Amino acid sequence: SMNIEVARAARLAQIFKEICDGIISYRDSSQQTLAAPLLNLPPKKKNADYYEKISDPLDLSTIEKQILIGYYKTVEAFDADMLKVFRNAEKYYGRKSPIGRDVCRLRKAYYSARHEASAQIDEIVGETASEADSSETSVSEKESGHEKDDDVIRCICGLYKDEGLMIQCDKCMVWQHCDCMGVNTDVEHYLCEQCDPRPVDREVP
Amino acid sequence: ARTKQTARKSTG
Ligand SMILES: [Zn+2]
Ligand SMILES: [Zn+2]
Repeated sequence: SMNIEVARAARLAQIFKEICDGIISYRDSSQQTLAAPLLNLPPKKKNADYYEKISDPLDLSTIEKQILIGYYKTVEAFDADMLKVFRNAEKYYGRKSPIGRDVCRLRKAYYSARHEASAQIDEIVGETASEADSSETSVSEKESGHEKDDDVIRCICGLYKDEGLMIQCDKCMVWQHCDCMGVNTDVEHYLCEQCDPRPVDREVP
Repeated sequence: ARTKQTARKSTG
């Protein structure tokens, strides 16, 4: 049977291949592959701590292979994987920019090629995948609303008041009380019941 | 992730 969905998936697949190819083997004038620290997972044996917090470090050379197998299908998941390796790079390697300037350069050429490939995506996917040319590295829409400060309360309580103990959504940078959400104030990368609702299967019949 | 423990945290 004919499916536009499988045509779109395979279309973008070989096309992602183009873009990710430029990034994987992106070289400076001295012929250095800047994406090297991201394209290869590190020796697992001497990194329990690393993989404890970063339980999903990811690997570009593997993402590449996963592109051709048509696992991502659309750009949604594709763009996720790329922005993931860059962000965890900047996260644990150092303060905030360790290899940052190196992989952010890749990221810049990534968005450039993203912008480039937006042509075909337009003809294939359309506008349901939007443009995704809003810069940044964290979120794409960023705002996606009206307000979203660091000091803003957002709990199911509805009080909008900074009382008791509460943690911060890594993406919203909003405050949610620990007792309500079922937290232990131990979360390093907590996400809210919106961005990524974490399901806790506590002995549910 | 930052953790608030009552908005006021005056220590002295
Ligand atoms: Zn609450
Ligand atoms: Zn959130």
